[PDB]
Amino acid sequence: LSEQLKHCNGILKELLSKKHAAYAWPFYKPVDASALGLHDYHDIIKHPMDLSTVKRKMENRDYRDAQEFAADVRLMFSNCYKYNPPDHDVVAMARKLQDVFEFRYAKMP
Ligand SMILES: CC(=O)Nc1cccc(-c2ccc3c(c2)[C@H](NC(=O)OC(C)C)C[C@H](C)N3C(C)=O)c1
Repeated sequence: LSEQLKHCNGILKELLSKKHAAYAWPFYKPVDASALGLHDYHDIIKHPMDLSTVKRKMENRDYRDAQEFAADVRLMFSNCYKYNPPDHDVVAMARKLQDVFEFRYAKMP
């Protein structure tokens, strides 16, 4: 639906908003494997995702439907939980940001 995609665009705006920045910030941009010294990141995560890539896709009208947008947002969180140890700080942040997402996605018309 154009209405579902519009609902998604709203969710995206909310994910990027400054009020979530204390836990959204690790997800704003792509994981820089070099800069973080993570030599195995790209071996383990075959399909990186981040919110700036989601934003670009949205702006370019690449999502044909809401399901595609959700897939990308969940992919971002799934990569986080797959790559990192379960007691990593970034995992708790992921879960907090995912809750912001999933609540709003469940209310899509
Ligand atoms: C916008 C901006 O400059 N952004 C930025 C800056 C520095 C690091 C990261 C950044 C990016 C991604 C991630 C991490 C950091 C995590 N390491 C870490 O200190 O995280 C918490 C303890 C905070 C590692 C992990 C690979 N990760 C994710 C999301 O799976 C992002």
